[PDB]
Amino acid sequence: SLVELGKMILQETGKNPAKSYGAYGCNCGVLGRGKPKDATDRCCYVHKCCYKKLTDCDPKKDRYSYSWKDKTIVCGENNSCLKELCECDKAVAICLRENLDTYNKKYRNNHLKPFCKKADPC
Amino acid sequence: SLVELGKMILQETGKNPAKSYGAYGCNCGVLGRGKPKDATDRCCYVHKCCYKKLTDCDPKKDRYSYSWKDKTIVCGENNSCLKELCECDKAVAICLRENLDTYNKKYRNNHLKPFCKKADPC
Repeated sequence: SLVELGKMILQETGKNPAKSYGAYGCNCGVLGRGKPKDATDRCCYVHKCCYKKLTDCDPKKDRYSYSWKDKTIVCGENNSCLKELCECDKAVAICLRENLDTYNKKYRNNHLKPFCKKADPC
Repeated sequence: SLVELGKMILQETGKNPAKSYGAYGCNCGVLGRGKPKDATDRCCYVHKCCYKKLTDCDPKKDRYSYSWKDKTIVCGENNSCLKELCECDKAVAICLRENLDTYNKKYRNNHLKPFCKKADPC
């Protein structure tokens, strides 16, 4: 669940998950999928693609366990679907940190419905 | 200051610096150096010598600035003293993480303190 999502993102990026990626671009906090606007927006994209393929456990709500060992997110050994869920969450936090270079507050908007195009399909 | 130290330990280790090392063994979270009981103990022993050599800086109280960058603690410039102070803390946050395999709550002085022998000359 997002409670674990937030813990991941703060641990990887150092940034506050809600404050930073709350409403960023066309993926990023928000609900649904669009043509990315930058690479951080692109991370969040892959993540929803990732969530989609999971169709057994409620990715957006159901919980799991990970460990912060030796500065790393190692997924616990949950069930087939919960493990990929953990995995998807790890990827995005990893992905987001790697892209802090290009992060730009710009893509939050002022904070109003942006111009989002239909996403490329997963 | 203890504010920054606390933050580093948490960041590297993932534990409350007060719960976990608040009073641990001969040298963690307590006063003076003693002959260390375990590897976690020897972290804080080494850490206190790092402080011994710090004249010109109130290790216990001297605010400095560092950053979390690509999952690493990068110390802000500041003066040599403060630089050194920041180093000591990093190295202790790190040494601590490294030696979680043998953290022994047996030595959690707070449950029955520990008889401590005399320390070596730093």
